[PDB]
Amino acid sequence: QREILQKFLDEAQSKKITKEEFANEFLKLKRQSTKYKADKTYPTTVAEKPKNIKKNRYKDILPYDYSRVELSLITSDEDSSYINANFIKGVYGPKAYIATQGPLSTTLLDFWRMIWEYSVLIIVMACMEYEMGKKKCERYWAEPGEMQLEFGPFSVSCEAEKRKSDYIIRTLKVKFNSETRTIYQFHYKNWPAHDVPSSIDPILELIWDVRCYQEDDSVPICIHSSAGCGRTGVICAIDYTWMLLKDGIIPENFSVFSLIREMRTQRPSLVQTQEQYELVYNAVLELFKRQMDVIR
Amino acid sequence: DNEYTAR
Repeated sequence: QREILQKFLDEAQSKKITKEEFANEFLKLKRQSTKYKADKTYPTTVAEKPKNIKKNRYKDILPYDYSRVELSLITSDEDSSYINANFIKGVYGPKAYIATQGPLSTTLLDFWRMIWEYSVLIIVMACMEYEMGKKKCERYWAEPGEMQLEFGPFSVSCEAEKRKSDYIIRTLKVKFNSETRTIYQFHYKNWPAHDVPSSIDPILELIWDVRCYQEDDSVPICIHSSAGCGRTGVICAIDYTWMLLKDGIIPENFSVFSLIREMRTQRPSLVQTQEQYELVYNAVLELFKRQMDVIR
Repeated sequence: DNEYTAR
C-alpha cells in the first residue's frame, strides 16, 4: 500500500492531465451510457410508465430498473413502489449509497418512505433550493423554531443545526406513527449543478464528517442533488475511493475512470461534467496525499 | 420535457 500510493502520486506528478485530456476522458463515459440506450442494456421501463413519468424531475434522467430503489412501506392507498433512486454498490457490498433526485412536491412522502424503509441515518444534500432562477429541490427537512413538518404519517423536526464553514449538519427527528429516529442531514450550499467548488477541501471535510457518524455499510447513506447524478456521482466516487484508501485496499490497477464507469452502470449519468470528473480526480489525488501521511 | 443530461 505505501508503495502503491507513492507510485500513483509520482505518476500524477510526472504527467499532468490537461483539460483536453479530461474532456477526451469524459466523452468516453458519455459514449458508454449512449451505447447503453442503443443496446437496451439497462432498461428504464418502470420509470417510463405513465403512472411514474411525472415523478421524475428530469425527463432524460431515468433510473435503471435492475438497480432502482423499490418502495413497499405503505402509508395510504395511493402509495406506490416507484421513486427516482438507485442503489450504488460500496467497496464491500450492494446498497452502500442511495442516489436520488431532489424531491418534487408529489414525492416528498415517497422520499421519507424510502428513508424510513431502508433505515437511512445519513442524508447528503449536494444542492440548493434555488439555482439559476429555478427550483431544484423541495423542502423535506425541518429547521429550528419550525416544529414538526408533516409528510403523510412522517413528522420531521430539527433539534440542532451545526453550521460549519461550507455546509450545515442538521439533526433531524422523524416520528413515524409511534417510533422516533435521528437522521443527520448534511447540506452543502454554493455548489451548483454543472459548476464546481473550490477547494476540494470542504467536500473532504464533509465526507470526513459523514463517516464519523457512520463508518460502515450497515445501512445505505442517502446522497442527492437536483438530478441525483452529477454532484451525487462526485461524492460517491470520492467516498468509495477514500474507503479503499483507509482500509488499505487500493488496487495496483487503480483508476478513477474505471470506478466512475462502474458507478455509471448503476445510476445513469453519474458525474455529469468533465469539470466534476476533474474534481473527483484532484480530490482522489489529495486523499492519496493524506493517506501517505497516515502511513508516515 | 424537462432535461438534465447534462451540463
